[PDB]
Amino acid sequence: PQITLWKRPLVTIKIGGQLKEALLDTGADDTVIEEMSLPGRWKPKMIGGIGGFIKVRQYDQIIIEIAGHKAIGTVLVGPTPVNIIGRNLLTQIGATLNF
Amino acid sequence: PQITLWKRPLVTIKIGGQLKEALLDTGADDTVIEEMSLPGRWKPKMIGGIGGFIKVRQYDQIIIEIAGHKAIGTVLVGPTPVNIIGRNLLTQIGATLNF
Ligand SMILES: CC(C)c1nc(CN(C)C(=O)N[C@H](C(=O)N[C@@H](Cc2ccccc2)C[C@H](O)[C@H](Cc2ccccc2)NC(=O)OCc2cncs2)C(C)C)cs1
Ligand code: NA
Ligand code: NA
Repeated sequence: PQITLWKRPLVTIKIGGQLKEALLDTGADDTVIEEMSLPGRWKPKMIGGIGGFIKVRQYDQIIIEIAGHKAIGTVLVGPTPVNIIGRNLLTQIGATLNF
Repeated sequence: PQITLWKRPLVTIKIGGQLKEALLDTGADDTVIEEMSLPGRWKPKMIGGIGGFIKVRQYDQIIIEIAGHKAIGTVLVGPTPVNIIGRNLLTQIGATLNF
């Protein structure tokens, strides 16, 4: 598919047995998901955005479907106002930026 | 070009006649450049993301070249951690996401 950028590039994702909306974000190294009760072990992490750092929980080998494309990798869970799909997962679904 | 996402999608920009490196960022509504001297009039604004808000200088109708492509639009200047080209200018250069 092709997604234009006139509006936020939001797609449906499936994670943890739940459907959510998330932003395909070429400017994010990592994938940040809103607070959700994922099972199993995690590692504390802090990640930085434009206004400073927040605390998140790092979960590895998490299965996530992005716009119908299966992916598996690390997901950072914490208090974000928007779910962000970063390059660690965008590469797995073969996403490019084109102009 | 077609840009893949195994590395950050950094390109060279020209702004105010000066070369800089910036990130092509589909998860950003706006374009935010590090503190610099820039010709044009500006007004104070705040912009937010992960971590909260920062104070910036809003410059409208600024000429910028992004990887060799021309855009003319709003540039926010302030203490961003990285130079970000957001959707307001990615649309101008005809960028899309594809997978
Ligand atoms: C839900 C609602 C609040 C929203 N508002 C928006 C519109 N807004 C404010 C933004 O687009 N704001 C932008 C932004 O930070 N976007 C973000 C998504 C977001 C949006 C709103 C609230 C929280 C996160 C998404 C952006 O790709 C930023 C860009 C960035 C890159 C490196 C360093 C600093 C920043 N990426 C990150 O947040 O993580 C970046 C990581 C840091 N180092 C490597 S990757 C820019 C202005 C920079 C979208 S959703
Ligand atoms: Na959708
Ligand atoms: Na860095």
